Amino acid sequence: DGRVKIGHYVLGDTLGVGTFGKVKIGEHQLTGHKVAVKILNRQKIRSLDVVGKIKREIQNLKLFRHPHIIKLYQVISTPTDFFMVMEYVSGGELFDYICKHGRVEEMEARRLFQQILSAVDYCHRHMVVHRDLKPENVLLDAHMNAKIADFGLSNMMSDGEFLRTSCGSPNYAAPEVISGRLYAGPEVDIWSCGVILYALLCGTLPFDDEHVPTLFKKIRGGVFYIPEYLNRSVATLLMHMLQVDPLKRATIKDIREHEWFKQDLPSYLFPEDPSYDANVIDDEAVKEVCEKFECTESEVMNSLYSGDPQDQLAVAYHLIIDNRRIMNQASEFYLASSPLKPHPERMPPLIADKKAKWHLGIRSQSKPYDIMAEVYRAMKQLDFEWKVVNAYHLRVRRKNPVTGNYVKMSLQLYLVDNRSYLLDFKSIDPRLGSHTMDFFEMCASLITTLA
Amino acid sequence: ARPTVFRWTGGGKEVYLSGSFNNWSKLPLTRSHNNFVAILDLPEGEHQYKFFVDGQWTHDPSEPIVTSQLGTVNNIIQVKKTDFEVFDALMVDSQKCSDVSELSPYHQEPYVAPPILPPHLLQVILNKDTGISCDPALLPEPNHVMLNHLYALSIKDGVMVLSATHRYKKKYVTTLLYKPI
Amino acid sequence: NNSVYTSFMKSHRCYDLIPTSSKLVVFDTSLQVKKAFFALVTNGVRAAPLWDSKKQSFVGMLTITDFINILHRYYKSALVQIYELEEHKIETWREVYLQDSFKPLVCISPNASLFDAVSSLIRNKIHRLPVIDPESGNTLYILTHKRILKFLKLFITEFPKPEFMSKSLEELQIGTYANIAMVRTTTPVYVALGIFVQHRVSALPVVDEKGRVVDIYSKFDVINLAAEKTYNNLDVSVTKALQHRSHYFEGVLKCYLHETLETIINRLVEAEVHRLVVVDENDVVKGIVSLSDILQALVL
Ligand SMILES: CS(C)(O)Nc1ccc(-c2ccc(-c3nc4[nH]c(O[C@@H]5CO[C@H]6[C@@H]5OC[C@H]6O)nc4cc3Cl)cc2)cc1
Ligand SMILES: Nc1ncnc2c1ncn2[C@@H]1O[C@H](COP(=O)(O)O)[C@@H](O)[C@H]1O
Ligand SMILES: Nc1ncnc2c1ncn2[C@@H]1O[C@H](COP(=O)(O)O)[C@@H](O)[C@H]1O
Repeated sequence: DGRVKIGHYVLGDTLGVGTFGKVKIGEHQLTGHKVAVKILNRQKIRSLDVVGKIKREIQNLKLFRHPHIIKLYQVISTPTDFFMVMEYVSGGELFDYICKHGRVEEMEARRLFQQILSAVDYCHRHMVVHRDLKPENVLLDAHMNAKIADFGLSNMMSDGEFLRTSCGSPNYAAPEVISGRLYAGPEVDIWSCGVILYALLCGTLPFDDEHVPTLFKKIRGGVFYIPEYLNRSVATLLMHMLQVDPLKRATIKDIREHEWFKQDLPSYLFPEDPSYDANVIDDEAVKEVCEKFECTESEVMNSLYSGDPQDQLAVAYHLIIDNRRIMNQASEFYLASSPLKPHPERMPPLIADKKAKWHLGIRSQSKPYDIMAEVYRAMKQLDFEWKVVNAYHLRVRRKNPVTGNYVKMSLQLYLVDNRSYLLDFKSIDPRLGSHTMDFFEMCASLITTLA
Repeated sequence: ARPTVFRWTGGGKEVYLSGSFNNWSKLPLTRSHNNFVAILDLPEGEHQYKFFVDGQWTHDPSEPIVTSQLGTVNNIIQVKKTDFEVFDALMVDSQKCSDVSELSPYHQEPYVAPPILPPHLLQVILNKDTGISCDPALLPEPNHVMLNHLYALSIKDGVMVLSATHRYKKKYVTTLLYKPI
Repeated sequence: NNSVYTSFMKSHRCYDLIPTSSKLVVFDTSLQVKKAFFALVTNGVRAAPLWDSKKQSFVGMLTITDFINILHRYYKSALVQIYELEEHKIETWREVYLQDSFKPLVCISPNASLFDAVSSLIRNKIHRLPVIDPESGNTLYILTHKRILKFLKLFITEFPKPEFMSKSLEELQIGTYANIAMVRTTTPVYVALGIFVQHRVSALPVVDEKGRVVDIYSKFDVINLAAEKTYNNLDVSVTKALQHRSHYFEGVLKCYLHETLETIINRLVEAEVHRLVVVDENDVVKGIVSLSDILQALVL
């Protein structure tokens, strides 16, 4: 035979090598249908101890169904390797497109950017940050539609957790990423999108230098040149996305509200737009249907993609989405407005005889090792047990004598300013008691016994 | 049905694969830029094989070996049920990493510069005003990063006040506790 | 198509009604009860679940009705301190309060239906129902009639409208039209508190000499005695006690007997108030139509 076959696909040439894995083109032995096959070595995953990372990456791609994210069709497992059969796009990298053309004409740049952002928002809503967004990782189909690829550097956004992994291209990396600081995730993907927008419009990078230390300094500085051919509208958008201070940086909500972004925006791209629910699957609603009935996710999707309109599963699915729309359009009933006729239950302020401010954890001016020695002596006095994660990070435990359950919390020491420190308290995860009450009581007893 | 990869990275001009599965015939392998490969359908169990590189029998170092009564040294492979479904394979693989973790516990023994505080943790949900028109129990949507973290008011009277934002399915509750001390 | 709202109530979980993001104030029962009422004002909340540290469980709720009860029972004169308001812990006030009868914690699961929530509010004659997660044991939210009726109004377009929705208040007989607890313009605050304690009503229409509504003294308005720290003088008229909101008071929300149920529901949901005063041509009180009367009728 001679050819190399996996599934019904004959493997051809390498498309490229990503952050982790080798990508080859695959061609269907009967139809000639083309796929992109990502090969992952089992032994490499074991030796690098990244089994969980790969498991989640596969779980995420199996779940994702966005028109602007490369789709995972199947994964073929063998004794030595995993073969991820994915959607193939013939247009190649957005990178090469920007190089072929000079820069991209405003209308087509806007349209490609809207598609990239749509894909990035969908990731964030599913609690995933890409972390390696760049024109080389944005692929084009035969109709010039954008598709984000390579989730090799991606990570999960976990509750109460920060990311540190300094990863990706330096030209596309946010000031906090190149600085080795802790970051949330979404703001880091927003910065990269700012760089991609600048590249589409200008055909050049906003921060570039052959000498890496100068480049890093240019990024940290945030000074970049906005050409004259770029209108005042798009320039304000660029300036807001490429803010050095992550707290002042544009969010996807800020971008979606921007006049330049709203122009000619197709209605299927974001969840609150008219055509989104008709085209993009709601994974949570599919799960509700599987629960309410007793079916597979595929059984739900099949009645949607090729079923009858009156189908029991499709009816159930659309009723969840219709109800969700009612709720989503009564936004002031579910969330607080930013600072009309006052609400009838608005309380008058408490008269004295001053607005008190909430603060995070507890602060100390003492030396780090002296703060830690004080936490160790207060913990033993309270009969708390612990695990040292590192010098400034402990996992602490205590048994509730009434409910019998163990109570767990994480302690992190942080630097605030010059010799100003902060000790952070974070809950981990009671039926008989309350999990939140247990966390507050453990905290209160440690704060109280601390010097 | 049951694909098995035979890959040679050691280099050479021509590489052949022989084994129990083909009655020790020479199966010619195809090359990419470096790798010589073949994907065969093999049932579960033990399979003996050897590579033939440029007129010579060559040992594969990436796999275990077996020696026959007459001194024939062959590489050996195990084709398990768990190899043909990702999540079974990934579960087996993690177990090997956990087994390795053991070879390399709550206690009360203290340890033998701290990281810069993320600015996100300083965006205090209970310090920001919400606008008079809405229900006073309502709050804005929290950033996932500040969930589970503890906020407090300074001790005033003999009362300690603590709070934290916690997730319940897709909703968020900011609880405040008034506890005398 | 009468059971359309009962079927709706039965199909929806309490979870659906919970805000995406909200604030919940909890009090440990050993807390000084005056500190508890001030904490309600400072946090801008009406009710708080009660946590018993020794038992490791929620044992009840602290509401404005608790404040009405302490004031009425212990106030003696504007010349003397209300010692028990200054001295009692929640724990000790509750021993006194629930000395004669038995009353355990009334709560609901986030997975229980809205039908069960409405049933528990009426059956137990309460206004605040804590939603407690059985898995984590955490209180998530304090459910009310206001919240339930507003959630129901969002979906009234999603179903056929029953014929009773277009029927008048007179035909349907929803509400109270006899023995209406009311106060005069001159009625001392203490007297009004006595009326809340005896009649267990949530608001008193304030009437003139001719019997016409001029204002409304709701239980909510009593928390202003704690906010302004004017609780030690309950001799003051109900008018003087309401003066604080005269600059933003749009007037008394009322309805006529000839008006339809749908109109009344729409008026109540938009106004975000618990009841409307049923009046005649010349503003003379004829009855009360409360959210508890409405939900009882809709989910019957
Ligand atoms: C040129 S023509 C005429 O068109 N014919 C043609 C000839 C040969 C092939 C061909 C197909 C598959 C492989 C292959 N390569 C693997 N590399 C690997 O592991 C490595 C170690 O880790 C790295 C790296 O990979 C994952 C990373 O993580 N496992 C592998 C498995 C296989 Cl099957 C090699 C060549 C295709 C087509
Ligand atoms: N001021 C009042 N006088 C007499 N009955 C009332 C008054 N306010 C409410 N009611 C009735 O008392 C019951 C409980 O109402 P509420 O306390 O408003 O939830 C309902 O049946 C109301 O119609
Ligand atoms: N029918 C009404 N007309 C005008 N104000 C009202 C009415 N019902 C309640 N309020 C006011 O609305 C606030 C909340 O009261 P409640 O409806 O009892 O929760 C209080 O300040 C009441 O005085």
